[PDB]
Amino acid sequence: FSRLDKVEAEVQIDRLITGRLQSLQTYVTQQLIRAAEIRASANLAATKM
Amino acid sequence: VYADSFVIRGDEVRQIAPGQTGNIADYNYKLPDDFTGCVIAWNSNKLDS
Repeated sequence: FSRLDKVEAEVQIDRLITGRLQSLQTYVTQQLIRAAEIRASANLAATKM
Repeated sequence: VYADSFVIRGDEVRQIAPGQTGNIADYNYKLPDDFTGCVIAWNSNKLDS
């Protein structure tokens, strides 16, 4: 924002913002898979109880 | 539609474009950030000068 012009730089930060959301998306996807696996084990634990 | 006309120094034509600083583009008149429209610039040496 500070070094160069405001008009040209916006797509630049858009590049940045896209990557961050992309990274966030990747992270949350992994969590779902792990949760599902844990859930299966949890159900098995219930059967063991 | 709005037409805003004046006469400016021939060297500093590019200061009309948004985001350019200085004195003729800061202390006199400046465009907004999200400006829509365009400017026409041409020489006046036979008539005005």
